[PDB]
Amino acid sequence: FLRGRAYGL
Amino acid sequence: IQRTPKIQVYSRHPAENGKSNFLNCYVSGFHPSDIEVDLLKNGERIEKVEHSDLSFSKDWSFYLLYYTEFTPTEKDEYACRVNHVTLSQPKIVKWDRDM
Amino acid sequence: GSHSMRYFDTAMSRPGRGEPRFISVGYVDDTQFVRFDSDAASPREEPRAPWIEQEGPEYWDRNTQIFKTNTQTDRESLRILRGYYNQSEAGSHTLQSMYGCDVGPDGRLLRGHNQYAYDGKDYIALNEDLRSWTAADTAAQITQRKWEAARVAEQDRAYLEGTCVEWLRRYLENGKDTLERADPPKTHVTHHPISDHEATLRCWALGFYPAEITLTWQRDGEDQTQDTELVETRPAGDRTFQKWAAVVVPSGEEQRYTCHVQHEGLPKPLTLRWEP
Repeated sequence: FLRGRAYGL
Repeated sequence: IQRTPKIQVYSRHPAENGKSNFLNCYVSGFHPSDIEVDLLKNGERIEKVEHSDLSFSKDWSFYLLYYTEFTPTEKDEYACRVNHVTLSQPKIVKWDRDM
Repeated sequence: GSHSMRYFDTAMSRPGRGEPRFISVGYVDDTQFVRFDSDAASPREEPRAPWIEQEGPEYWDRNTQIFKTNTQTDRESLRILRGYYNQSEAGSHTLQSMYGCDVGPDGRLLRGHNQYAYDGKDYIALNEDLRSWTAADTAAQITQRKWEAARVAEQDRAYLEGTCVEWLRRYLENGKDTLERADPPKTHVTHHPISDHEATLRCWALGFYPAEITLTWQRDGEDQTQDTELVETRPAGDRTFQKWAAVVVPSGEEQRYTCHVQHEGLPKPLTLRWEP
């Protein structure tokens, strides 16, 4: 199940 | 900055003349991801060849498996031809039954 | 035994050729089960993982939505990275990430992972503690500062200890007849002369799963690490893997060499010799 990447680099 | 591909050419099952099999060209350890891979029968490019979905190892280098269904014979010579940014000319690796 | 779930994400810019291509491939152990690709409207289930077919539209709608969000975040991260490294808009760059969890036979978290790379080099990684980051350079220290300010490690930890472990337990139960099955290697030793006084002994391991294996040559019970040529483990294309280890030996000494094979699919290690 995918993880949501809320913050970018 | 760049990593050259390692290349292995081999069959899915031990080769038997007249018996259907899969010819594989595994390319790995390369960076960046763009790569050109051809499977060759008697020096000629095999038109329809399938490939795995782009993935990578723990060290971030990419790998792909290119394959095609085939039937080995005594006279037929198989090979894999690979080109990547790290290579000045395409690299050809021949299929050797015992490799 | 122990199991893992991993996603391998790649975002590659291609100036003049549209928006950066983004791919996310999911694995349970050495079995790929799903692929998301920005070049495709729908995810692709792997035929060798029919257990994922069990998931309903709620699962797919939510995963597709997450992937679209991640596509947006990673495209924005590539733009920001060009700036962090003073790079021009002309070149192609790659952002990779890998994340997931390892569980023991009881299904409990053994460890979590969340690492990133830029142009094939380590950029930032979540440490084993799931609280602190390892920043590879000054650019990644900028990201580390933004992530500590936004408490990102708490959010990633929540996924790794929660969602990751729970979903891995579910995939393992649904695909138990295959994911919990180790296939032992089929082994044999070949012999080819090199010269009138030396010969190569090659120890083969075929048809095994998972990919983890150890092939070693011993001479008189001593590991021949430095003199053994070990190929990289390779996929056969049907779920299984293959590997070989070769050693060049003095002609007439072949019986002093033994190939030792260790694999999950084997109750005890195999010891093989050349059989003329």
